[PDB]
Amino acid sequence: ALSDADVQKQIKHMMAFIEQEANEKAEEIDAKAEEEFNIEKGRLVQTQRLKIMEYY
Amino acid sequence: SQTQGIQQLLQAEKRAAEKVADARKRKARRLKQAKEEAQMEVEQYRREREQEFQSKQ
Amino acid sequence: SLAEIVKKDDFVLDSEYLVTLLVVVPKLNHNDWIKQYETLAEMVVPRSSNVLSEDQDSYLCNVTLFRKAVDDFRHKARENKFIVRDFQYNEEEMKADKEEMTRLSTDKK
Repeated sequence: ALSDADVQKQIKHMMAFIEQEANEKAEEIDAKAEEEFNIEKGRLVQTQRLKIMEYY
Repeated sequence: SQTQGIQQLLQAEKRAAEKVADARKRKARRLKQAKEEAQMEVEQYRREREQEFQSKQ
Repeated sequence: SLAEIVKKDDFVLDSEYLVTLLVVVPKLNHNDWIKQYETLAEMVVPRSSNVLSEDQDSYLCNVTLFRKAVDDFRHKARENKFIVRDFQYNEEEMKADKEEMTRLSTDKK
């Protein structure tokens, strides 16, 4: 009797806690990427910059 | 849900997987870009350091 | 032991979503619990309850539904005086037990 009428409700329920957080996981990876972009900008070349600064 | 439901379940979670994979791959690009810009600016710093030291001598 | 009973075709593996409850349904309640298993929980396949193997007073039977559906399905099952047995399928130990009894008969003679 349920047929596919309730199956669409089931799909809507799942797509709330799977699809949404798949996009938000991509976005969390974006945010972590920007964070570690800053950290990479400030850890490796920064240490080498300090090395050459002491060389200077 | 025997055939239409669970197949859609699988397809939606598949799409989630490729999007997260693309996010990791684009992390790879963004980290390479971080390195590129980082070496660019320290190279610039090296350039003016060398020039001002030449002036100092 | 349900070693001679559970079959892969009705026992859903290789699917993180679906999973087969090997419900025990009395013959006197043959059509009954088959019908009521439709609406014990959501995320369900309607009326997939089908006979696997017939015993004298009851019979094992397969119902296909989502994994977290099993929790609500079993809860409302226990509410209505229903029986659900989760006999997990794995072919190799059934083969091993059959060879064990064979080799013990050989050791006996």
